[PDB]
Amino acid sequence: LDKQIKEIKEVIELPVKHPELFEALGIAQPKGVLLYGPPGTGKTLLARAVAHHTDCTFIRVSGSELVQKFIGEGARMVRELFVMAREHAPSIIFMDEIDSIGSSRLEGGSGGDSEVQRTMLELLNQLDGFEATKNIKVIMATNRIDILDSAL
Amino acid sequence: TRSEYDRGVNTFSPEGRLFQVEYAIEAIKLGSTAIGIQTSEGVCLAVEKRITSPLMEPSSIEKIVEIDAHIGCAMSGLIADAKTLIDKARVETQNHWFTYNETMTVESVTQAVSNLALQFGEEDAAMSRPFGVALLFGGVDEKGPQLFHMDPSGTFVQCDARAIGSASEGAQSSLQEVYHKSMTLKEAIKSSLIILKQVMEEKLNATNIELATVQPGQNFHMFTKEELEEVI
Amino acid sequence: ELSEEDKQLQDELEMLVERLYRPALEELRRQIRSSTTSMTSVPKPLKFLRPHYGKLKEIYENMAPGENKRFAADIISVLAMTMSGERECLKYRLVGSQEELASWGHEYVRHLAGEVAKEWQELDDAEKVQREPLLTLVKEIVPYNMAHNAEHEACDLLMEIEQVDMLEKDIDENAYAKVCLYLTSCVNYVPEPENSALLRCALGVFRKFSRFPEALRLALMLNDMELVEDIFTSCKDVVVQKQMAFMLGRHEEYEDLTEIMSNVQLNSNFLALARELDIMEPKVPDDIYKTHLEDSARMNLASSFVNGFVNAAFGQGNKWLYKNKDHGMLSAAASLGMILLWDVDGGLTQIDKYLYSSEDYIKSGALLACGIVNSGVRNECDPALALLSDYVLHNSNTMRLGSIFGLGLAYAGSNREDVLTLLLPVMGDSKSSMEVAGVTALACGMIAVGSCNGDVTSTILQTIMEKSETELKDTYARWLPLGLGLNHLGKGEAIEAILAALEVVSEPFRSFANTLVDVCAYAGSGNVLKVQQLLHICSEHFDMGAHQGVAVLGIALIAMGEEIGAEMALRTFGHLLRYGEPTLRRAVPLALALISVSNPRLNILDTLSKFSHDADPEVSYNSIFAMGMVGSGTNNARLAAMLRQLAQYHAKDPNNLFMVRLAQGLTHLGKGTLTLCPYHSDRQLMSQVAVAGLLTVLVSFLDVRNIILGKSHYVLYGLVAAMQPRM
Amino acid sequence: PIRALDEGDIALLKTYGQSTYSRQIKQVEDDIQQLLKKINELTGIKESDTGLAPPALWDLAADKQTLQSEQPLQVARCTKIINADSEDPKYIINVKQFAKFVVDLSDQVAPTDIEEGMRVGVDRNKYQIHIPLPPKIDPTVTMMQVEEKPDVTYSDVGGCKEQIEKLREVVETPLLHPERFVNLGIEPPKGVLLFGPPGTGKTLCARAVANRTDACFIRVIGSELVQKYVGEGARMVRELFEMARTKKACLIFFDEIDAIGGARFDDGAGGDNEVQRTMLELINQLDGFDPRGNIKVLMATNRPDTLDPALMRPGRLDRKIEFSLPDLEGRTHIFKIHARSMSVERDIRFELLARLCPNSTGAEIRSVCTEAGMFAIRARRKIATEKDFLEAVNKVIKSRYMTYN
Amino acid sequence: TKGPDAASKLPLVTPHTQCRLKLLKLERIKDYLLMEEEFIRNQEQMKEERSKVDDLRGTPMSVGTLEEIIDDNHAIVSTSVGSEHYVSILSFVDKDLLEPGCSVLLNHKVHAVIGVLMDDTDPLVTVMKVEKAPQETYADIGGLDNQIQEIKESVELPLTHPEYYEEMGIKPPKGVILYGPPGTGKTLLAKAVANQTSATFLRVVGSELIQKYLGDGPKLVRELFRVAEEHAPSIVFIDEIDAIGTKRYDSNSGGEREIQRTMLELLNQLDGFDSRGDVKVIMATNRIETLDPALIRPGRIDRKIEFPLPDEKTKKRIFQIHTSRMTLADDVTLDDLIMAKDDLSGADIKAICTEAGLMALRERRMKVTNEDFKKSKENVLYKTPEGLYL
Ligand SMILES: Nc1ncnc2c1ncn2[C@@H]1O[C@H](COP(=O)(O)OP(=O)(O)OP(=O)(O)O)[C@@H](O)[C@H]1O
Ligand SMILES: Nc1ncnc2c1ncn2[C@@H]1O[C@H](COP(=O)(O)OP(=O)(O)OP(=O)(O)O)[C@@H](O)[C@H]1O
Ligand SMILES: Nc1ncnc2c1ncn2[C@@H]1O[C@H](COP(=O)(O)OP(=O)(O)OP(=O)(O)O)[C@@H](O)[C@H]1O
Ligand SMILES: [Mg+2]
Ligand SMILES: [Mg+2]
Ligand SMILES: [Mg+2]
Repeated sequence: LDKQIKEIKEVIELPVKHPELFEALGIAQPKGVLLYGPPGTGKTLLARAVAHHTDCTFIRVSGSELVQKFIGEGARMVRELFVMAREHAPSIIFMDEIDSIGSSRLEGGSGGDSEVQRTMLELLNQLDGFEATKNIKVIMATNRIDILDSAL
Repeated sequence: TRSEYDRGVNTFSPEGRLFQVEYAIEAIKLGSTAIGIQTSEGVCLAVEKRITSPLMEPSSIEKIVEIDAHIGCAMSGLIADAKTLIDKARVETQNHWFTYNETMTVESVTQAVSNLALQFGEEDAAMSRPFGVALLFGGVDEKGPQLFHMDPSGTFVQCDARAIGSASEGAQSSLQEVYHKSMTLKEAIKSSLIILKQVMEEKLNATNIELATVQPGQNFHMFTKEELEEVI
Repeated sequence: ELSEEDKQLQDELEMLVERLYRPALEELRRQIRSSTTSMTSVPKPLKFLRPHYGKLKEIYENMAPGENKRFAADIISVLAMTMSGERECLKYRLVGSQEELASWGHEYVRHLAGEVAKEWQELDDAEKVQREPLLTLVKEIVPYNMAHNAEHEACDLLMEIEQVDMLEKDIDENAYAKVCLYLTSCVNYVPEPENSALLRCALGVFRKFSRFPEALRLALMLNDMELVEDIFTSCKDVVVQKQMAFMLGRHEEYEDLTEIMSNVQLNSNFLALARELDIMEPKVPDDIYKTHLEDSARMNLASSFVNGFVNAAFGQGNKWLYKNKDHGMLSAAASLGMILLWDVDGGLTQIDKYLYSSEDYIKSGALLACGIVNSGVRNECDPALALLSDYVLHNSNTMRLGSIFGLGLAYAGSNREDVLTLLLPVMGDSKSSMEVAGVTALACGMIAVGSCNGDVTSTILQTIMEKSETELKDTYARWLPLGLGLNHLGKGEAIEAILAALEVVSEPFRSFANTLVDVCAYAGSGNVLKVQQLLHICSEHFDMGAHQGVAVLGIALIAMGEEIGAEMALRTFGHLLRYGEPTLRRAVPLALALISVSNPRLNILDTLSKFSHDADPEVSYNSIFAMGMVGSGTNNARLAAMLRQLAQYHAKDPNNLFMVRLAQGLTHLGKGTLTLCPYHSDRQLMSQVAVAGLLTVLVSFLDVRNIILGKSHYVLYGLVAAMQPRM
Repeated sequence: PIRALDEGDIALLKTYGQSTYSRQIKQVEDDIQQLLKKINELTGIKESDTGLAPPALWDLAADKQTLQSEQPLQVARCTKIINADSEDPKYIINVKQFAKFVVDLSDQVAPTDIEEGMRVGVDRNKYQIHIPLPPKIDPTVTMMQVEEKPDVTYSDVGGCKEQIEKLREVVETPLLHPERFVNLGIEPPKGVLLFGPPGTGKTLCARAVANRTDACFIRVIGSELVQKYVGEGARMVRELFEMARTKKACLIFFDEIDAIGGARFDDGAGGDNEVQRTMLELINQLDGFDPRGNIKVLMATNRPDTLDPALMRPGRLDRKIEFSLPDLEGRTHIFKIHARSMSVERDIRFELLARLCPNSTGAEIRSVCTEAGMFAIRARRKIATEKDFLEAVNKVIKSRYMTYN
Repeated sequence: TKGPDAASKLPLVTPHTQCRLKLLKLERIKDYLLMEEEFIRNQEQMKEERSKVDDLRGTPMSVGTLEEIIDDNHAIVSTSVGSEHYVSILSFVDKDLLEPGCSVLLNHKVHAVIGVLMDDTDPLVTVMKVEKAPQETYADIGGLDNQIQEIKESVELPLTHPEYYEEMGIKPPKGVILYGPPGTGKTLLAKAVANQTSATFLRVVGSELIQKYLGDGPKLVRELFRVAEEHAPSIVFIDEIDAIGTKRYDSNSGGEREIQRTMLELLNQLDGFDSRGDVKVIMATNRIETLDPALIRPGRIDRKIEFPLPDEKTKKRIFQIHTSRMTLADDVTLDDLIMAKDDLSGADIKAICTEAGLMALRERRMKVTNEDFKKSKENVLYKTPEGLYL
């Protein structure tokens, strides 16, 4: 996985360590990475190695952690997580199985996963939106992206 | 509510309505307006065309089509259905002439076209939805000039002056105001053109309107370009 | 990493530095092929010979002429510009006979330019011999820059520490858009007279390229009338000469050159553009107001002011003028003359008919009408000059108080010796009254328009030398400093002698004198040291007030060029009025107004509104007049609405209602056809015309309670003198 | 085929291809940002209001206050006067969430003015009654009563004559001419559910009746009936109806009631049963074992298809009124009213515009008039025309018909 | 109705290309800023009865909620325990600011009326308030000219030219949707409005109006709109309204009905019974087909702006914007990407530019090349059967 290591290294390490290169090029800082693959080909060992080798606050959000029963809770949790990241910047936020917490936006009202969908929408806005981020990198992993939502 | 009563022509609603039939009646509205008048001197028809842009010749938006030498037909609604019902009308008129050697009266002709529009889903004929076209047959039978309106639900009636189409409710009032029995065909032409001008968007100008007249005399006359300019 | 071939190259470098000298020079210099590489950064030999940098430097130190010592300097200096090794070694290399830069890269060119610059700053006027080789260098580099379109960098070298002519002279042709606009901006923001240096540099560029309807306006920025005639001289094409004459007036074939310069037909052009989208309509005050949507002489004055400000110069009186009550002074007669602005034809007749009339308030008004009408238009047959020179010579107020401002209106911005000789001897006013002396200084300065006239400066200096201790610090004696400032504009540091002479004046006064002289001096250009001085002189707490007021007006006047500076000054003035004394608060609105006259931006509007309903009526008046000045000549929307809300709030306040209605009249002023904005051309001219009027207006409004709500009102018609068309 | 910058490569990056005046610019940018931070630290805090008064109205030596104060009443509501035991009444009180005390009277001149529910006074440690207070009026309950008449009339609700006639009947006619209903022997209905497609003038009719009504009006804020503290919503409904009965003749205007109460099935809605409960209280108030008085309700709901049949049944909502996507004449009238105030030529064919807007809600008619104005403004003309209106129609109503000639 | 707040933005030096003109301009900013800081430090460092009165004021002032003022000096207040008291009124209050529901201040021991706190806005809304000025003015919005014109008519012109509408009685639009695919500028056209609008801007996220406590969402929404109306002639940007905007259904759970309640309160605010001040709503969404006609209605949302995947000219201008600040190579023609009609977003163009710069940096270079752009497109793009047509 040498090429994958080099690409992930690029996106995450290079900006935080050496923002001046990106500034000189004039290119907007890359802001996020997402991992494809069958179940047993890295996608979290790489996250573990990056955390072990980063000089920045590493965080995990993996799983269904953002899906909690009481409404108006997932959005608050994601927002407070990104508040934590901004407070302890520079930082790398890992999200294993984003398809759980955020996937295809199927219709709601009767039989739609409206709540997990709202969690995803808050995550969308925090990753990018009005008053965007400075040095917070976000890594996501998914065993099959096909259903992962287009906005993300 | 109308989720299981208006999805089929053969399923009555609690009110006693044929909602597919009212929906066809609505589909009549969409069309370009037509105004037929019947006076002592004949029958006049004035219709609005909706030319989207040139390169679409005049002889493809058929609002007026000639029904035998003694009737004209103004269409309002879906073109395919209009063609089918006009074809029914022509074949009926000619068959009646062939069998009885006389000119089919406009009552008979509109009755028979209605008789075709009746058979929505009857299992003895073959359509499944009402013919979404409202027609005006303006002709000259032995009872003097006559004008008969047909709606998609197979109902036909005499009309001393009737407007149809998108400009239906907005022109029935004008016809109500202006029409009087002792009217000459020149008055009919001018009045129909005035009402059309009132209820059109583009400026009436002899290439956005068609006109025809069937008289107790010369046959169905489709006004030509110079005549359009003269009247306008 | 260090791919095998890369490490082989590194080992080649190791052998080269460890190992007679001709091959070393050859291959070491050819290894700069890495830098010459059209597609590469990180020149490998650079940073591969990092550990050897000290060895190479010490070898060069212990090197002597011969086969070596010639081309090794190139490698030494490239490794230097990478790390260490300043212009001593750079120029040793260049003396090594490699100045071409063709065998080196754009990166090395820019680094060399920066290095030359930094040695130039490090050096002083001494050791100027080294400059000459460096000048030949700069001459050798600049063509490379004009080749590879680094025009910004070339202009950087030119502007660097000094002024340069050779390059922008030899800047080719038909590619001068940069050297034009970019250097125009650099000029707009320069801090020193090397501003004027870049000014006539750009002028010379235009002249060399024989297309200078931009040096046209540059002439005014160059405070050199001699340069104005120098530009006027060539004028090889009558077609462009016509446009130049029109521009001069707004700011071979001799029949019409002087006519266009004097603008004998500007009234015709203005009326033609009025016919274009005609708005010609003698009106009623309420319509400018909206009293239906809700006979004091104060209301008479307000109505006259609004009506005049709106219908100015449209050629449309005693009947409605007759309603006078003490303060019912010549305001309305001046209003009629103004509504007749620039209409000398009927102006003569109407003003004569209404001068052969009742007492002072009808003859002084007539003289002011003549002057204000003549403002902006000149002719060989001098109009109103005979009346001004013959009538009203006795020592008294009213008569001369109006007549002198009328003469200033007639011939402001002329520096004409005839009117100078008319007004300077008459300046002697210890015999006459104090306000009369003030208005005489006003007119003298408004005619001087920064001429630096020694005679008028002497008149003002002797007048202020004439000192009555109690008179000085009472009111209505500050227009001697005002005239001095008008006589001296933006001449730079050529004010120290005047300041030293004035330093004899008494301590409590002369703060205004010094501050107003200084501000009427350098201003619009933008000098950070100077605005520092202004802010500090504001910042000394006094437990004087008008001294901080003049300082505030000065911050406004200085921050009138750069829009960046104007916005930062808006911020500063918000701070000032927030953490400020009542005098400072009163002064802040004037500064806001000067920053944005007739350019009603929502930020200034909001700030003034928020400060309007204040406990101090003076603060309130300053804020509402600031509203009027920001909205002047724009008809801007929602200014009238919020202003009517303010009026209804101050329903029963007489002074507040009068001044707010005046602000509404300013809002509808000229129906949009006339704007008070300075900077007529390219928004980049401290326009000698209408700056005098605006500054007089602001100085007077520095104290509104005493003068405006007193015995004088000619401030408004001075603002009108500043007025100019927007078409 | 891929290489990562390392050692001196990365310094050569950002040192080699660079402007000599680049580090200076970066440093000045960084310190401009830091000076922004420093100035925001120096200032950026305001003294706030805090309700401090201006002078000449204050009081010095106010120590009389802070020497006599603290009265912890409003938590006193006598619930059982203990029979008064003849002498020594021995009142009782409920301080609500806190406790239920038995209490005496202190300094009270007339130890009868307690009325057994009169919201008496009480002290902190010993709870002796001190002074009685008037009944409780909830701040929300009193604020819900629309006091500013809206600025609409029964001449701007265009395209609805039958609906306005029915609403006017039920709301106004019994109130202002009671003779006819009693003379003819018909008890006027009390209850009207206004429904229809989203946007037809429902709230507009409500505003118009509010403007024309000489009777109490209660614009029941839908969200001021779903609180925390289970039972609070039912208490709010009870208090609203009590205030109504207090008033002489009342018009309640429950709007957006689809929020307050749809069905009654729970399944997973057991946690959201408090709204169901306040909806049940609303039903029992609207009609139950109690005369309701001169209270007339004009409920509004865009979706009377998920409402509870208990609320819908015509014992509480008597004149269910549909608003229809206005016909051609109604569209003519809507266009005419919305263009009454505009700068439009005196020859626009508003009949034609009505025809061109099929099955268009009055909201979309308003939108078309306003977009016609926008197009006129963009073209920079002081008078719009029928062409501008047609452009607006194409813009709004629709947002190829080659087979519907 | 306090009045507009907006945000404080420093001026923008026109040049972007690295230039000594830019250095000079930015040093101008520096010097005026240092001057402001000086004035502050100098004047505020260089340079009784009410003091003792406020001392008498209870130091740890608590907050209650007034209810049913009585008499002139005896007002009823409450406490954050569900209890309430018949407290006294001191002589320090301005009076006439005390209204039911007013969050009043009280003394710790005496429990009197010792303040009015006419400043209480919920933290969940004050954090959402906007005070920064995001540097995204209408210069980086490549193309989208019609959309910018419509949004300008909706937001700016009834502030900077309130004469056109009053001249002809028309009233400005109150709401605008921006709807479309994933990445078109729907949020840039909000950022630029924030930039150039001298009116308060209010962030909003649909996932932020859903609150845990039952009934709290349709109180947070009321707080939001009351803050908008009171605090300014302002703009409210509900980003990602599809977070609450889904069509109202019968539902069988509690959470869905609560979300629908939040929707209903939003609608009541937008066009309720009473009225709406000068608050202009700007809403954003990826799918407009999944919203309630209630909020898509043309009385609350008077304009709708598609953001279709930008066409060829707009795509060109977008490459222009997002490469302007880059060292381009003369061998680069920014038309290979233009000509191909592959679905390319504005965000996709940005990512292409960034990735291209990265490939160059890996190639040990700091200036883009055509091969680098080709690789960047190929490795950035993420994602009808042949012969079924034609
Ligand atoms: N390329 C690899 N090199 C080394 N170990 C690997 C590699 N691919 C998979 N593994 C092994 O897989 C395990 C790591 O789990 P992995 O990172 O694949 O899980 P994941 O990202 O959580 O995936 P999923 O979502 O499918 O559960 C370890 O046993 C690791 O040794
Ligand atoms: N028939 C109509 N007559 C007059 N104005 C109308 C009509 N229909 C709509 N409007 C206009 O629509 C707005 C009134 O909308 P209203 O608040 O009544 O809608 P609603 O149907 O109650 O909608 P909601 O579903 O949001 O409750 C006003 O602009 C009014 O001018
Ligand atoms: N016209 C444009 N010019 C330049 N960049 C644009 C343009 N349109 C979109 N962008 C890019 O959009 C990115 C921000 O996301 P954008 O506003 O497009 O998202 P969205 O899908 O419209 O909305 P949301 O953020 O609510 O999901 C910025 O990086 C900017 O590069
Ligand atoms: Mg995994
Ligand atoms: Mg409604
Ligand atoms: Mg966006």
